[PDB]
Amino acid sequence: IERPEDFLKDKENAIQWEKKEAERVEKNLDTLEKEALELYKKDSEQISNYSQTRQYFYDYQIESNPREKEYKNLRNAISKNKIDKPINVYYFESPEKFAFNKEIRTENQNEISLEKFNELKETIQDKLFKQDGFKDVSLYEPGNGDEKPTPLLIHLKLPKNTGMLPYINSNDVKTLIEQDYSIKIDKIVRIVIEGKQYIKAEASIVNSLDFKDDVSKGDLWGKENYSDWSNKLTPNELADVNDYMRGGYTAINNYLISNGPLNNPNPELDSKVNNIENALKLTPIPSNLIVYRRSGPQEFGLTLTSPEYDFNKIENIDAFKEKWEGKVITYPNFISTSIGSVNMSAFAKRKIILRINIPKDSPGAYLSAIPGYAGEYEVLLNHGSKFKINKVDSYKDGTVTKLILDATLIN
Ligand SMILES: NC(=O)C1=CN([C@@H]2O[C@H](COP(=O)(O)OP(=O)(O)OC[C@H]3O[C@@H](n4cnc5c(N)ncnc54)[C@H](OP(=O)(O)O)[C@@H]3O)[C@@H](O)[C@H]2O)C=CC1
Repeated sequence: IERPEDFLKDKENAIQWEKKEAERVEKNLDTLEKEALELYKKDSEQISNYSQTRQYFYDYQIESNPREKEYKNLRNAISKNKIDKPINVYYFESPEKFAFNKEIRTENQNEISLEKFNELKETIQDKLFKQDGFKDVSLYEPGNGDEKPTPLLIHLKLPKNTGMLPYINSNDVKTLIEQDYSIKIDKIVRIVIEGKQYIKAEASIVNSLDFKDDVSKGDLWGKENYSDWSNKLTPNELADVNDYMRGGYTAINNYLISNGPLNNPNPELDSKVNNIENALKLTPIPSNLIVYRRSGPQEFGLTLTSPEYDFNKIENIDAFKEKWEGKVITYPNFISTSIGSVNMSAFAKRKIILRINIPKDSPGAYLSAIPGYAGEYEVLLNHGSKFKINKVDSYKDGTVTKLILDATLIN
């Protein structure tokens, strides 16, 4: 191995090695992949932005989008070169990315008051932040002369077989990766560059299965882990689960939401909730997995008429963030989610997307593994589940702005 795991401050060696690696990897690229790279160096912004929200449209809108072809080829290009050993990378990020919607400091100021520091630390302490899309990173710590866009510097360790594309831009070398994981900030320290103070954050990666728009693959994973689930259930448990899916969900979830088990107990309904809950514990989720849910306004105390529901006006986004960002919401009812991220008719009008990170071994079941329910790619989560809303983002779907809530199931 002619390479360390981290070049640290050795800019000269990092560049010499990366320039060599760029020439080596270029030999494994197609005409189509090369072209995709050329489009990137021509307009990083557009491609990057597209790579972040691509999977939320209708399957057909994704397939026919002019940029989709570019995305796929550039993505293939990156996967072509999987590193044989771990490596650390560096890149500047905006504090808002981690729900810190205030400035750490200004360019004018050189120091960062302890007040800000501790506030950032408490904000991005122990939370999982999902990262998506293409990103340019550096193989050495930004020093003098280097571009320093923000006061927040991230130091990330990329696992062994992570895709990485080193390439020569104009005269210098750059590195391209595609984020497809969640980040964790293990530690932050104050450092000084060119006489100015910056925050360096030590980050770690946490992997999760996220099928995004590839529902076929998701369904395959679901069938393989839950095709025999029904056989593990007692006759009474299967009966209640079938009852639920067949239409019983209405009475049951209304009973739960109106808090009937304490305000108007119904033994026959309590029995069903119990059996379904037990059914969801027979085969806990086999690994970290991301699921999606398009929520109606009522789930967040709103109505299709509420003025706060119009996210086209930023004041309303700021209001929504102030109320929910960093908070935890509880669902008394069982919550159905999809392993797929794509939009579906009947959900076209919903403007809130709940992107949930479910920990390995959490209760839950892929209901769509039961014949007769193919088309929903449904993962049902247990009633009373709690979700911590880490970060709130937005994107435009046509003329309507929608929100994506990066959340994590906690229990
Ligand atoms: N939602 C999804 O993304 C997915 C839906 N499905 C399937 O779609 C079909 C129906 O879906 P959908 O209508 O979303 O189902 P839900 O049964 O979850 O929604 C019923 C309605 O009740 C409201 N509601 C749900 N949970 C709460 C809560 N905790 N607090 C207050 N109100 C709540 C919503 O109000 P609202 O309209 O008024 O504001 C929603 O319109 C089912 O067969 C389901 O299995 C499958 C996978 C995913």
